[PDB]
Amino acid sequence: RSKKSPMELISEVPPIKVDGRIVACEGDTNPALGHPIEFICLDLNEPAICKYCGLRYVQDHH
Amino acid sequence: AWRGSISKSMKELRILLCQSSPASAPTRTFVEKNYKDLKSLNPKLPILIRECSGVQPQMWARYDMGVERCVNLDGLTEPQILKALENLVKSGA
Amino acid sequence: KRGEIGKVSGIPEEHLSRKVIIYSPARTATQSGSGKLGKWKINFVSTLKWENPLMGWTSTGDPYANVGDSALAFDSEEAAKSFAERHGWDYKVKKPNTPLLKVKSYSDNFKWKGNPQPE
Amino acid sequence: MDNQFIFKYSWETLPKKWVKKMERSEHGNRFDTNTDYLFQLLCFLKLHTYTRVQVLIDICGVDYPSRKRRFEVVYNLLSTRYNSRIRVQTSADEVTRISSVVSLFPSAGWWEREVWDMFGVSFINHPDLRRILTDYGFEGHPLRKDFPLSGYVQVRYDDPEKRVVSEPIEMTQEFRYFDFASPWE
Amino acid sequence: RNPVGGARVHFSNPEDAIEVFVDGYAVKVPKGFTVLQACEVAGVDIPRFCYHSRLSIAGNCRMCLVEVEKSPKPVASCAMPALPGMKIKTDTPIAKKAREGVMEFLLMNHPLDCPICDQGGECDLQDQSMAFGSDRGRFTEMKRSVVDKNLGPLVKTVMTRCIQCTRCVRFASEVAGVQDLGILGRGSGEEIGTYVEKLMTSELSGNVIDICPVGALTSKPFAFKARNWELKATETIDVSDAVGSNIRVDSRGPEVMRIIPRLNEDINEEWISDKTRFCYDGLKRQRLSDPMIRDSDGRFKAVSWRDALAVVGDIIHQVKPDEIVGVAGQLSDAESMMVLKDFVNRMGSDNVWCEGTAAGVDADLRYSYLMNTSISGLENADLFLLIGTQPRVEAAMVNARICKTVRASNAKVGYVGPPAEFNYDCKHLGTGPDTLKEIAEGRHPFCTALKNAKNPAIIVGAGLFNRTDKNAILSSVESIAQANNVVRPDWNGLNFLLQYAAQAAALDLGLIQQSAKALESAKFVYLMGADDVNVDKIPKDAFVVYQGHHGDKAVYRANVILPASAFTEKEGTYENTEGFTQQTVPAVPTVGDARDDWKIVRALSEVSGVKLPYNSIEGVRSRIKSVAPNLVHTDEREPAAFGPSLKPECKEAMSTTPFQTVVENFYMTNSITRASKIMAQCSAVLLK
Amino acid sequence: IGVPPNSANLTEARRRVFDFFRAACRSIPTIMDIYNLQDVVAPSQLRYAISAQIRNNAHITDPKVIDLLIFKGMEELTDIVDHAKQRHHIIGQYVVGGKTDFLKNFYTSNYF
Ligand SMILES: CCCCCCCCCCCC(=O)SCCNC(=O)CCNC(=O)[C@H](O)C(C)(C)COP(=O)(O)O
Ligand code: SF4
Ligand code: SF4
Ligand code: FES
Ligand SMILES: [Zn+2]
Repeated sequence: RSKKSPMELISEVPPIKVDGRIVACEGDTNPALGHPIEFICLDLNEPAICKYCGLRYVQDHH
Repeated sequence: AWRGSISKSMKELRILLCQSSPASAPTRTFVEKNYKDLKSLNPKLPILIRECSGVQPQMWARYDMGVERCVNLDGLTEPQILKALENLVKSGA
Repeated sequence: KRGEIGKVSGIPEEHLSRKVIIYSPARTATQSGSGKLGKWKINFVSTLKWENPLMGWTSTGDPYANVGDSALAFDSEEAAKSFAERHGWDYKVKKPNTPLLKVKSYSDNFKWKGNPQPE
Repeated sequence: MDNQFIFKYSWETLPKKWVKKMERSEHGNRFDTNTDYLFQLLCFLKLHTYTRVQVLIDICGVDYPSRKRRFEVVYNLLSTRYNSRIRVQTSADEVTRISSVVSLFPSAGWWEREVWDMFGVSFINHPDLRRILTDYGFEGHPLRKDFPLSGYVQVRYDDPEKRVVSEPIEMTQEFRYFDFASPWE
Repeated sequence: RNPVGGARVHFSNPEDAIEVFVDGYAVKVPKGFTVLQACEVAGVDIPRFCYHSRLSIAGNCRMCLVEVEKSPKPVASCAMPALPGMKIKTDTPIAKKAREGVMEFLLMNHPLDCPICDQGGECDLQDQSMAFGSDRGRFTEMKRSVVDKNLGPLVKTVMTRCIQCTRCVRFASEVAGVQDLGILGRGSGEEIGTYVEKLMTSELSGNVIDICPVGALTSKPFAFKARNWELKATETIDVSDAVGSNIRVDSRGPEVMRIIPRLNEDINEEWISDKTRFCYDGLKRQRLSDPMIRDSDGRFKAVSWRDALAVVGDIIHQVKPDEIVGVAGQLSDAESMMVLKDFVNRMGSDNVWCEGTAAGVDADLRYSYLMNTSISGLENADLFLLIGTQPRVEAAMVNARICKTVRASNAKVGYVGPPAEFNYDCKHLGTGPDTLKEIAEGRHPFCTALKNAKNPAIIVGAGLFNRTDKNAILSSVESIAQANNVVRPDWNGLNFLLQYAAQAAALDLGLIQQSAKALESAKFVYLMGADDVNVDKIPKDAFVVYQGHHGDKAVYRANVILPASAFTEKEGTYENTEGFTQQTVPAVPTVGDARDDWKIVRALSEVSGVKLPYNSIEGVRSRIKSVAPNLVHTDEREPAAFGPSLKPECKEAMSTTPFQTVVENFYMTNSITRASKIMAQCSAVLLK
Repeated sequence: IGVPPNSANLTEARRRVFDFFRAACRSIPTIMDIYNLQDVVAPSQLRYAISAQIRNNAHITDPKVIDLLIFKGMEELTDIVDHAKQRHHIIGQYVVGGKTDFLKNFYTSNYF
């Protein structure tokens, strides 16, 4: 699947459901092998994008 | 009546001078007591008075095709400056 | 210009007739610090650059492309003028623009407007 | 033996008209002298019993374009007997000929040739003062602050001419100078 | 020792000058300076985050805390006034421990996104953290975060990096004049924003990118493009308007990356407009790069320089001398205008003029087209009378200084012109010439304030020069100026504000139109970068040559296209509205086969069998020295010599048509902005 | 042998210039044999070349600058005497050698 650019590949990952109003993204299961810690505020309607990973986080209930 | 045909022979009259000096003082007097009369008799001639700090008093004159004549007004009185202007007007064209 | 040092230096004659600008770089607008001030530089006006048509890199044919920005710096205007005079470079000096310290006090934020005027 | 002793001894024994600047620190005890007294000072410091400096470590130049006397010539010295180091400095511009010390230290020849090659400082009474490091026919002294990093000429093989030729320099990618200086220094 | 940054302290009198000890050093400062300013005089540079010399004092960040002997607690040096005999201490353990405490607090909720921050190598927070901060962080808990908000197409906003210095709020409230930004909320949850979804519509809105010490406010077009250490800084000036703001062009190779302001206390004062800041985009779009001549079918073929010059020199010899017209552009420098004037004069014609104010204006005395009161001198005025001018769109920095004078000295502004929007309170006296007659005769309530003002300032606009009743209006304004004293030896108030960068140099050099019906009876028109003229006036038989750097409507009618270099690619002299001559410094190489304007005109003269004595740029400046000798004495503050008394009496009648607006689109004025991509999304969402 | 002490007046500088010129002229026969310049150049064209260099460097009035120029010329002469430099180099340096200049430069490039 080399035809898919990294933009299209990161645009297909479903947003991660988070219960709270804020989530911390590190980029990997092991913190030392990822990107610097990024705290994301989930106080909007659109999914919130990590500025390192491109991963999207959305608030679960409210 | 040479003051009424300046526009017929000339096409531009530049009077360079300095505003803070004792050499351009007779040039400043000439500009003050003669600009309004010359500009009134010649409403279309562009009599340009440009001044700077380190500038020698001069009086330029463009003619029919780019021709220019200059007179150094550094040792002249006001009547002498007027007579020089007469020489540029009459003899020039 | 007594460019004798330029003749006994080794600079080629073509580069000894360059026109340079002696100036003091000013403080950047994105920072409030004033550490990179007071030094004078010689600007060679080296702009003849193009693009490598293999990788898009910036190519040049001017030896004085980065000298005045990288190595050649002076502590005063007189030093740069003397350097240019001895190297036979035609130079023009740009005097730096300096800030003026005006009177500012915190109490001016809170000043009486005046009696209500029904004008 | 030590920076505290060498400084005080040289303060007293040395003629005063030679040295004009004496820094005493842990970075190094320096002596700054005029160029017309350098040979005298180095001959005194090579023969005196309590200052037996018999090794010339190196001779280097430093370029200060903002000074009137542009070049600074530094003589790093070593005394094996007393286990101490002395540094002697002079200053010279581009058209002054300073005295050579090859008579005292035979090893000074190549360092003086390198200083002349790199900075353009000439030495009086040097047996042979020719360039030692730069290419044959090199024009300019590279270690000066006004000399461009990449130089003025470039070398390539010219097939029609059947020899290696020198041409004006033309970089495919210019040197990118990055200004990391901070305004809060 | 010298003040930090070469700051000049102006002592009004030697008597009012207190003495302080910054670090045991005797320092003399006037009464009114603060501890921070006194330290700045003594060479000591205090850390600061929320203090800006052009903004009101607000001791928020607590970073400039110093030690004072008669103080139990550290004092904020930005707000504490200096007292006689006060002993300041900056390098004591108290001041240090305060600084590493404040830095530790500031770097506690700050996001770990330096690598992706556009303020990476130019951030005040990390530069001061390295210098005045500590080494290890004791904070491990969860940080706070905020959502990002859209402030328009110019300012990119990442508010998680906000340090809450409120400098943007103070700038918007005081300097910009458009109150739309403020601190919302209470406590650690306080945020900077507009509350409602609105965009920054101020022409000086881009200056919040520079005043922000962190990467919270950054440029959106210049997002992630490059880092500051990759950029070569060239100190150049503006040609977008006639103010001539001092800018600093940063480039990475043969293209320009960004434009940021440059300090000039007399012209721009650390600020530039949004049209200045984001005009660099058009310098790389639709650029003419090759000489081109139309074909029989009507298409432009790329041709060499020799053949194009041959064609134009062959056609120039077939038209009558009075049939030749040369029109300069608004971006033209003085040398090219002098060369064009000489060329046209030698061919036998006298029709040379500029794009804008070139309807027959008399440039005979040099006070009638200049800001006879310096821009920095407008800060002493007590009453501004804006006759038919809108400085907000014409000269944005003059408007900024007028707003400064109004908000600080409580000055009064009276406006006579078409309806418009002002960022300061203004009284709409009228909308046409009749208002000037009403003011002149008297009994108008504004006339009382005008005659009871110590330093009135009348600012006439350049748009008042294309009217048919120009002489009558200029006589009414001069009558108002004489009756109500504004022009005295100790204060000159009569001002004329130009809109184009080339107008001042053109008027100094004598480039004034002679015949009104000159572009209708022409046969060879040399448009020297003049695309702001309506080409539909040009007859269909005329041979039009367009010599410029960008393609516009004039290109679609030109017969020969001669590519030119932009203002960032040449050495040229430009004159301000106030008569101040400055020079541009080349920053990037010219694109394609384009040449400097004066070179192209001189080569055309040579091919057309007309010899010009000069052959180099230094030869041109010697010729200029015999015409306008003040255009070669650059960086000199030469005041005007004579006054309005010399003008002959002109008894015309003022017309009845109301004044017009000269600038309709502020983001679409010159050809560079007209070809820019940023100025389109700015004129599409920011203009109402 | 050793580098001579720096001169004190212009007369000594002129004497050193003449001595260097004479040495260079005596070095001409050696170059014609070390490099195959026999059927290339007359034995006087090179002499004229050194004379032309001395003459276009003849506006110097500083004895130190003159001494440095002489020293550099002597270094160049010594290098040429040895086989250090390539053959075409001296033939590329030591050989004696219409509308408007401005218009040709304009046709060439914008950067004069
Ligand atoms: C193959 C050979 C290799 C080496 C060839 C040589 C290469 C270097 C050429 C020399 C480079 C120099 O500039 S070294 C020589 C430069 N030094 C001077 O020119 C002194 C100033 N000139 C004068 O004083 C007078 O004009 C004077 C000309 C003396 C006579 O005129 P008078 O007496 O009436 O006064
Ligand atoms: S604002 Fe400064 S400290 Fe904060 S992330 Fe950006 S560069 Fe780093
Ligand atoms: S956005 Fe920038 S200027 Fe405004 S308060 Fe925050 S840090 Fe200060
Ligand atoms: S700069 Fe003074 S408290 Fe912020
Ligand atoms: Zn992430």
